[PDB]
Amino acid sequence: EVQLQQSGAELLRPGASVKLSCIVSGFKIKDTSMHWVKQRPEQGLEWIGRIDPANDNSEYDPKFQGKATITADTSSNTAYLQLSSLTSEDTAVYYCTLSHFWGQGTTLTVSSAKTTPPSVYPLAPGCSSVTLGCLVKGYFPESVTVTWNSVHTFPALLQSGLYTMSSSVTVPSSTWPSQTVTCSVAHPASSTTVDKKLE
Amino acid sequence: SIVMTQTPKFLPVSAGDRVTIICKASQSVSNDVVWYQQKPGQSPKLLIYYASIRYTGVPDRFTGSGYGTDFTFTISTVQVEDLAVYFCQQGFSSPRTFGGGTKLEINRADAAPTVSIFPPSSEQLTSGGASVVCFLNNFYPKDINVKWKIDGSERQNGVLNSWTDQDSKDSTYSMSSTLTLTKDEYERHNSYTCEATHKTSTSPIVKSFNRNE
Amino acid sequence: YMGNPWTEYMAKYDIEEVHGSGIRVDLGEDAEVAGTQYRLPSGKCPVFGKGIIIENSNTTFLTPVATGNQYLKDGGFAFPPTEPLMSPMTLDEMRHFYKDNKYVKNLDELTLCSRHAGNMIPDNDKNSNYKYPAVYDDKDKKCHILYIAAQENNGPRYCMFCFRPAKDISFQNYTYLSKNVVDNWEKVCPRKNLQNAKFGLWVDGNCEDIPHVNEFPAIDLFECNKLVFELSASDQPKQYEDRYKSHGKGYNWGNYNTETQKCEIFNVKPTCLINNSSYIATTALSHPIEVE
Repeated sequence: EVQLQQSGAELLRPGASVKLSCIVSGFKIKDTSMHWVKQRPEQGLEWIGRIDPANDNSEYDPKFQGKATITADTSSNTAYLQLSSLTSEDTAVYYCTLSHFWGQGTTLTVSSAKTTPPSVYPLAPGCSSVTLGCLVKGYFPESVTVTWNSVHTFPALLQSGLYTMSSSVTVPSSTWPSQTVTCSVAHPASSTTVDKKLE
Repeated sequence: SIVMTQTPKFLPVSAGDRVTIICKASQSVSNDVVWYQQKPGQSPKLLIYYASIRYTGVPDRFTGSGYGTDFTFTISTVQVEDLAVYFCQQGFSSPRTFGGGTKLEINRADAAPTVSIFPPSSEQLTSGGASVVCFLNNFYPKDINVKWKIDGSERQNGVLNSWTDQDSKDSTYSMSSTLTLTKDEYERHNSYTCEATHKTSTSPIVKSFNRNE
Repeated sequence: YMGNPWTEYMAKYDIEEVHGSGIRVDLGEDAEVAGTQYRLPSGKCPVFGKGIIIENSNTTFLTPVATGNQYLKDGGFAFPPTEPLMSPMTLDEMRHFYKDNKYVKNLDELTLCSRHAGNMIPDNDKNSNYKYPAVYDDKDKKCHILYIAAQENNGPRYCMFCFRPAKDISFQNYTYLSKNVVDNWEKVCPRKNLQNAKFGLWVDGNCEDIPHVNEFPAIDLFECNKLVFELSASDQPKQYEDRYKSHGKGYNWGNYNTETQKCEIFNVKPTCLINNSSYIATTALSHPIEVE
């Protein structure tokens, strides 16, 4: 079986550098060019460059020369993107491709802001369908998962330093609080899980 | 550097309409043009390569044509599943430049928002802050006005709005309006009102609470 | 006497030399995957019209192997639909996939399909010289990589999958391709059958009859090519279940008399043609239908 696996999400400060990996299993890459594509938050796709793993012949968009370095190794069937002089402009998803097949992307966040555990505040109405929610404040970097064990997830806004997001749920008023519902908030960077029971 | 000018940037369509996207190459790129579909949160997937050849598994509604500079992408009849951003790319010369993209909006019937207001939680005022959050769920179209009232006044400062992408199921929008202020400001005032104006109604949808109760 | 003017023309019919493995069953090399020895196809020529009949089944062998909750018997022999999807892949998808490789992008469709299958790494074992075979379909222009490289399981003892290689009418646009299929098979390997031609041996400035021939009825050329295929070089005997490698030795050739409807089959390499207007010259490798 053929698989494409990109390295994990990276949080880095400005002025630094990063090596992203793209591991192909079950397939010899030498015959196939391998491309890296950049996509900034809510923006378009940008071709960084590609490598011919046979010659190690790599080319670039002139915009990325001296910022992007694309390498490949046919004995490990792996491609790499090295990014120099990191900058908020470099905050993006980075896709690797095995020819015309695309990876799942690697999220890069470039910021001097440090990793912060989220605090969660329950949203209950004041004293047929009933709407509840959780307000997720004071977390960094971007990436919070919220599940309820009707459902809306509202994009995070950069609230003067940290991130502020929210989620809502709409359940029958006969099902609450007859059988109480909970929101669980996962933040993988801080490695924290928090369960808040609505009352 | 070959520029690929993709038109239009934004395209609203009803489920069943024809979608026509055009991509103009600044130099000759022969037949080497691919078309991609990127649905929300996913990797782009290839639909058409060499300008006109449909990839296996790609629905017959999707078609591409053109040679030289003038390339066109057609969805014969757009369906609900087709909600995505679409890109041309040329592969004939390096850099292999993408078009700027075309983001589709699924056009549908008008729907009034379900507004709900929420008091700042007690375990947030212990932290030293108070955020009044208001959800406006399941509305269309996207044009919505939200005005906050504090004891009947007009609150502009400390308001942050957040829209969602069109829903995967019902093609509706949802947004949260949050009034962020200090627990000292919140304790001083009593009435907090969430007022929502939409084109579906002339009188705005009002949803408020008193801190007194 | 005359020197042989058929020499260059007849080179592609030296199946022992140009193909060098079994035809009906091709398992002429061994290779290890993860500490385990396997037999695999190693023939240098495409086998036109060959596929696998699964016995007691309606499912075609080009169907992906059973995976997930599927039982072995409901699937076929092909690579399963995982992503990125390497099989099945059309000619143009393959050309596009390899577009930045000057050699590979310019290969003919059969060699391209064979090289594409050869890029699959079995169990991701880079120590392995094992490479999967493939079947190319002319109608759809599809390369199907085969996960199952076995070609025959015909043991009456329990005849799990029971199956045999065949040139079925529904396989006419198929070509069976081992990892070893050569770049220049068009110059060096058989394809179309030869009208107005009968294989013979060059003896004293003349093309003489093949001295030893077995004769069977065949209503048309396709039936004759099938019979030759059934008797051809084979790296396992029928109904079984090293000296088991044929190296392309077998009953690989047939002279078809279109008028008496006789298929004349032999196991010695031909060195000339007799021009007899009743005859078509066929090979186990050759297309079952096409004539030149």
